[PDB]
This record gives sequence, structure tokens and C-alpha cells, in this order.
Amino acid sequence: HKVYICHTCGNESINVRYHNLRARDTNLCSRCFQEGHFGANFQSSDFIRLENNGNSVKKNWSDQEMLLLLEGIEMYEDQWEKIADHVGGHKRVEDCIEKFLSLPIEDNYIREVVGSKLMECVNDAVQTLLQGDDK
Amino acid sequence: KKEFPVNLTIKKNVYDSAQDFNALQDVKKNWSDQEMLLLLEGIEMYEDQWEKIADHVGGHKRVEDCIEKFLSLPIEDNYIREVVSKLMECVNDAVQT
Amino acid sequence: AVFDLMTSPFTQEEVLIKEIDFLKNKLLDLQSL
Amino acid sequence: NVFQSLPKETARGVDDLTRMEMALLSGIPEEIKWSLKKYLTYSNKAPYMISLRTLPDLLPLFKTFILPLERIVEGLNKSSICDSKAMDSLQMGLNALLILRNLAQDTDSVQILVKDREIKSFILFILKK
Amino acid sequence: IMIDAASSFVLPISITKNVDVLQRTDEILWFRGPSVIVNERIINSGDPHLSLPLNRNEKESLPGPFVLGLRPSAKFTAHRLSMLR
Amino acid sequence: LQEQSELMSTVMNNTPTTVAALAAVAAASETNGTIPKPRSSAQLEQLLYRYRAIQNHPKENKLEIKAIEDTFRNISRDQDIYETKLDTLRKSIDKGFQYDEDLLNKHLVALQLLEKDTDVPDYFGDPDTEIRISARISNRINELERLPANLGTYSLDDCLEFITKDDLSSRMDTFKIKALVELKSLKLLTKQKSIRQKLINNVASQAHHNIPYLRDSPFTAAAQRSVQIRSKVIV
Amino acid sequence: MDLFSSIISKSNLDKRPHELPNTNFKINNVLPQTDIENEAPRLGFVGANTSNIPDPTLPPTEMMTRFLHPNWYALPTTVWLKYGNYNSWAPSFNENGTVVDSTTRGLIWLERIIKLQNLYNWTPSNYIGDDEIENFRNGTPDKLVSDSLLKLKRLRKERILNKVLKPTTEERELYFKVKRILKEVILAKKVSKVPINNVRAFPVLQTNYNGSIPVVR
Ligand SMILES: [Zn+2]
Repeated sequence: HKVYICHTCGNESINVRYHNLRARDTNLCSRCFQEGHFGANFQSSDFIRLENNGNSVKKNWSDQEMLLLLEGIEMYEDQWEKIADHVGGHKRVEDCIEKFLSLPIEDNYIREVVGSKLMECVNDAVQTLLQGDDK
Repeated sequence: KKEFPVNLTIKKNVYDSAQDFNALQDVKKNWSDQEMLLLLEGIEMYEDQWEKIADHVGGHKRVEDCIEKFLSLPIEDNYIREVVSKLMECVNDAVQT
Repeated sequence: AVFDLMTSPFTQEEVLIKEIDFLKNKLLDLQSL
Repeated sequence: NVFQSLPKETARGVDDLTRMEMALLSGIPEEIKWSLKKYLTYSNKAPYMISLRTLPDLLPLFKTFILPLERIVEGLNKSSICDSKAMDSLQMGLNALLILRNLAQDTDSVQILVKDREIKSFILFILKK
Repeated sequence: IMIDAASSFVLPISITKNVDVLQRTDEILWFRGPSVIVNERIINSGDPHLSLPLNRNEKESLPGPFVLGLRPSAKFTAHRLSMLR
Repeated sequence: LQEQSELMSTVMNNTPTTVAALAAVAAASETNGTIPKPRSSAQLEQLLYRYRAIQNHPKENKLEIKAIEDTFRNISRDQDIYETKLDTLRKSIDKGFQYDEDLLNKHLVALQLLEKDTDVPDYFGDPDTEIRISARISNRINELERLPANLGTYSLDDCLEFITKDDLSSRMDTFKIKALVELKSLKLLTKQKSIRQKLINNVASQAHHNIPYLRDSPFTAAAQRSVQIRSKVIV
Repeated sequence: MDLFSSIISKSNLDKRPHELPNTNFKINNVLPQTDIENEAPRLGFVGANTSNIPDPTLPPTEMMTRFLHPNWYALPTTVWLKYGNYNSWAPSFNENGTVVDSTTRGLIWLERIIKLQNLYNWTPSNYIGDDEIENFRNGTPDKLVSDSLLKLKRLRKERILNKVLKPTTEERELYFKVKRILKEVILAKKVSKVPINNVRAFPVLQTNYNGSIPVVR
């Protein structure tokens, strides 16, 4: 389990952080977000409520983890240790790569635009010929 | 089977573009968010009686228009993903030889 | 381009001498043809 | 403190040459395939490492694959190779025969092959057929 | 335009006697600007008080701000608490 | 030149009597190519209502009032025809049909999928067809990038949490995360293509040392054996 | 530096006198800001590229151009040699490291060669009227629905395969004509289930506000 130091103060976030999407490496507590202590450049639209708790049994991939994975891939372009800790550190490199490859992203558009027995019977006949000497 | 989820609730309507939700848009037929929440609220409880819903919304909406609205609510993704002579030619030659 | 560790009765210098003696001959064979 | 003074040269397991020499000496067939592939690569690329003058207990380790190939050559006048177990022995025998062919252009790995009075029986057998 | 300014400050004197109601560090946190009080988070996007249709000087004293905030009705909440157990 | 958007621009600029589109043959008829019978439900009709209600003051400078009133007559006539046909249509119903359930399911799901432009399964190379795929993805990107950033949910399960005037419910962002997973997954497409190339061109690039039924065939073993033949030493 | 505090959680029903841990404190009232939320930016502003990936509308979208699986490699076979015009006793070919023989390779070579209430009540779903549903309501109601949805699916394929984005005026007109019929049965027949499946959420706008700490240059 990591720790999330709240930006603009020194506090520790309890179980819910508010991730910023334009500095991309800051967080906030709930109380610093309710009152608007996050500087006049940001606008309270670009803060997603993320959690901090350990999720359920693995290979579930909640939308928070998918979002943080794609944030990491936009950040680093490589360096899957620096992706897997940014997911939360409770996932391995060898599973983040197995999940970024197994995503149907353009499969729906492919399905939009684009909508023998003889020798097996011969093999069964030969397997029947290799049973009794009389043939 | 794994499928990318068909997120209908985000998707803006193509044919009419006037039956969307009020956030995706940029008697009276206006359908504010309070009557919309009352409509989903009445459909969760009353289960298609169309007259307790028709005044649970608040009386400005006809039953015809409530059906007109109910025909354009998005469906769950996990329900779209839920509803959706060559034999004898060898034997006759294997019996002989 | 894969290296290796192994045991041998020769030192590491003598192995390099044998590598020179082999690669000069293969170099002459392939540059001649 | 005791886990800091490890010798760096042996902390990868065994070296690869003893790995190849033990893999053939066992009976696991896929590990024999791996060992013969690596012996073939080292015989092509650097034959002096597998010079028979240096490693004397290596030529019977190839005789034990090459000498049962005579039965296969005897039975090869009919469609003998039926399952996938005799064919694997055939391919191992041909690959070991190639390894001894590749080691025989050295003039110091050659006299050991000549003084053996049993490889010449195999050569005479193949030539008679 | 910088990002990494401090924008919170702490005075050295421990005045922690009557302060259990404010936001403590765990001292007292003293920011570089005030707070922002927001009445209701969810806008009610229709409602001709706000939508202003183009058809047809009048005042109206509405009860509270709770008209503009999507509150659920109590019969659903009792129905859901009945569905609880 | 989009006169049905020029009326909207004159309405939203709050100055429509000051110009009034200069209704002559040179201006009011150059944009029409009568008026073209507006398409929307009321978004192009309330504009005509306001346009007639503003043009009641001059009443003679604008000659195009008569065609607009003819279209009002057309709308009233079509409405009366539809009301008579709806009166007859509710009288033309059979007393018993007993409409089947498991086809009503399919018609509802099929209509809902055909509303919002997604592919419906039936249950009833070539760079021509490469651009026709790569022009549907730009559609979805430039449709998701026009959503408002202050998008939020209101599920039917916040009633069990008793949210006060300022309490910050914990299911407010179940649509804005989903509307960014799509928008950033449709921009990381030519990164997973470049990872899949490095995967396939290093799994299929061996193809004869890992797959067992290929490295045990006669011809593959013979080729791998025959590439390793060291050249003959003359003398 | 001129600092500020947090909001005191003193209730509106407290009525106590204002105590102060310091007399060098001052107290102020915070007026809540309230109005139509200032138009928030779009999602293209929130989460644009800060990377070096390309757009997925660039011409390299191939993924298989120079693949060449090793089932498709050229295998070494026999090399037939030609000496001259009158050399018919020479060793004719050469097989150093071949896979197959001369006989099988020769065989492989061989086998290849003006009212008022009738004017505000107005949709585009009633401009057409009905004109057919009266006639078809006398029999079954459901055949026209499937025969129209198949036409919608065919027209949607024909719009995908034509690089057109706006729907035509021929299927829009044909869309509402579907949605009318499915309405009327629900008006008339009261079919025994009419199933309910909703996502149990719907998107609403929420208030935005700038931060209160000023900018630092
Ligand atoms: Zn904080």
C-alpha cells in the first residue's frame, strides 16, 4: 500500500484522492477540494475522484485502473515498471502488458465495415481397416 | 467472450438529436432533469403501469409522451451481451475391399 | 552475439589466440569468395 | 552479511558445457535435442572448444547415438519409421553424425576418431549399403 | 506560470487550545487565499427558471435552493429501504 | 447559405429587427436555393415564430411573410391530417393479437442499437476499405472531444447515502472515467499496433525452436542441420 | 503574506459568543459564488497529447507488410549445372546441403510445368402522418417493423460504405414510422411484460469553480 501526500498542503489522504488531469502528477484530499484550495489555474472540472483502497481479486480491471494505465502510457511511452507503479503497484509488468495487448479497441469498427470431411472419413475407414486381419 | 463495452449512455442520437439527455445537448415537452429522475424513479418502482408514473412525474406529461421517452432509454451493456452424403461413399467401399 | 562461461585448460589469452587463428582463416575464406 | 561475498562465476547455476555434457548423459529426449543443437552450433562456430584432444570422455557419448543407427539403415529398405519415437532417434543420430563430421577437419580431433576401431565399421557399413 | 508554489503556511506558536473545529495538519493550516462555498454541486439543466424558452417583469420566491439540485423523492427512498431488508 | 442558421444567429445575437435579412429577391431568395420546410422538432420552428412576431412591426418591407404563412398552413394541415389519422388508427386495432415477448425484446434492442449508430448482429489490405475504417474513428474522437468536462452521473443508489448540502457522493464519476477510457484508448491505437508488431515478429520469427510439431518434421530438421555444415578444409 | 483559514464547522444553530484563540486574529464572512456554471471546456482540452504518439488517422495502418513467416522461407535444394553442348558424361548436378533429392525436386518441377393548438404540437414524426399504418393495423402489426429495421440496417451499411455522416431524409422519415408503431401497441395491447432494463444512471452537468489561491508568476 502506497501513501498519497495531498498537494498544496502536507496532509495524508485517507481513502479518496482527487487526481488532476493537466498537471497529471498531483492529488488532493476531499476537504481541499470541497473548498477550492487548488490554485486559480485549475477549474474543478479536471479532478477525478480516485480511490486508494486495495481492490478485489485480480483480473477484474476496474475503470480507475484502466484510466491510470492509459495515463501511464501517455506519460512514459516505455518503462513498464513506471507504468505498473502508476497503476498502483499491486499489478506486475507481465500483467499490464498482457492487458494493454488484450484490449478490443477497433474491433467494433472492423465488425462494422466488414460483416475436409472426406479425408476424415477416409481416416476413420483406415482406422477400421487396422482392426481385423480379415480385410 | 470479451467485448469492448457498447457505451450507449454517452452516445449522442443520430436520427432525431432532440431526445438526448440534457447534458449531451449544447403541458410542455421540455423534459428537465427533475422529471427525468422522477421517470427513472417511477420505472424502478411501479414497473410499467403508465398512470402512477404519469403523475409521479408531475402531471405535465401525458402517458403517450412518457412512452415516447421510455422508448429512448439506454439498455444495460450486460444485457446487450446477454440477448445476443459423404459418409456412405467410404463405407460402401470399405465393406467391399 | 551470445557469450558464455565454461571451463577449459587454457587461459583467457590463449582462447583469444585461438579465436584470432580461426577468424583470420574464415575472414580469408569469405573475402576470397 | 554472509550473502554479500558470493562468487560471481558460479551464481548462474552450472556452466553450459557441463550442462550439454550432462543433458546427453541423462535420458530426457527434449533435453537431448537441446544439447545436440548446442553441440552443433559450437562445432560449427568454434570447434576447438569441442576438440576431442581436450575432452576425452566425449566420443563414446556420440558413439552411443551413432551406433544404433545401423539397425535403422538395415530396416530402411521398407517403410519402417512409423511412429514419432523412432524418427526422433533417427534425427539425433544424423545430427551426431554431422557433429563428428564437423570435428574431423582439425588434424588433432581426427587421430582419436581414426584410432577408434568402431567408427570405421560404421563408415564401411554405410558405404556397403 | 508556476505550479509548485507552497500556498499553505503554519505559524510557530502552538495556539491549539480552542481549535478543534478548523482544519489541522496532524498545528493550524493557513492558506494563501480564502475558501469557496458552493451551494449545490449538480445543476438542473432544464427548468425554465434556467433554460429560458423563447415563448410568452415577474418575480418568484422559490423555496430554498433545493429546487435546482435534483433531489430524489421520499417514496423511492422508503421503497429502497424496504428493499434493504 | 444556411438561412435556417442565419435566423438562429440573428436570434442568438439578440438583434433581429435591426437587419431582418433584407427580404428582397436578391437576398431572401439567394439563400433559399417558398422556404425549405424546416427539419427539426421545434428548434427551427420557434425561430420562425419569433421571426414572424418581430416582423409584425414593419409588415411591408418583408415580402417573404406570405411563404412562411403558407408553411404555417402546411404545418396546421399536416397536423390536422395526423390527428384524424390517429383517431382512425386507434379505431383500426384488432381486439386480439397477443404480441410475442421474445420478439418484442429483439425489436427494442435492435431499435436502441440502431438509434446511436452501432452495429447490430442479425439473429433474424485493400486501402479502399482501410480509409473507410480510419474515417469512423475520427468520427468517434471528434464526437467524444465535444462532451462537456463537467459531466457527472446521478445513479439511483445515492438515496442510500443521505447526501447533505455539501457531502461529495462517491459515485459521481462513473461516466467521465468511461468517457476518457474510450477517448484515450482511441489515441493509443498506433502504440499497441507497434507493440503487437514487436510481439509477432519475435514469436513468429523463431517458429522452429518453440513449436514442437514443426521442429520434428523431416525437412525443417534437415534444413537446420544443413545450414550448420562447416566448410571443407582443402589439405 | 496575508494568510487565510479554513471554514469553521460551527453550525448555524450555535448562538454562542465568538471566542478567539488570538486577539491578532480577524474574522471574515465568505459570500458563496452562485450562477449558471461558466461553460466548461471540452474533453479535448482535458487530456490532450503530452506525448510523441501519432494520431490514428495517419497513412501507416498496415501492421503486416514485410512479415515473411519461416514456413515461407526458401529451402536449399539441388543445383542443376550446365557444362556445354556436347558434354553428356559429366556430373550433371550438385547437392551439398540440400533438403530433398534430385528425383523429388525434378518431380516438383514436373508437376508445375392557421390554427393555434395544431401549430405548437409539432414533431417531425407527424409531418408524414401515417398513410399506411391504418391499412396494416387491420392485420398483424409486426411484419412491417422487421421489414423496416432490415431497411434501416441496409441503409446504414450503405452510409458506412459511402463516407457520409449525416443520415438521409429517407430513413429519418422511416425511423419515426418505426417508433410510432411500437408506441401504439404499448398504448393499445398492454403486452404482458414490456421489459425494463436501464443503466440506472444518466449524465447531468455539475458545477465548476476556479481555485481561490491566486496564480504565481
Ligand atoms: Zn489537503
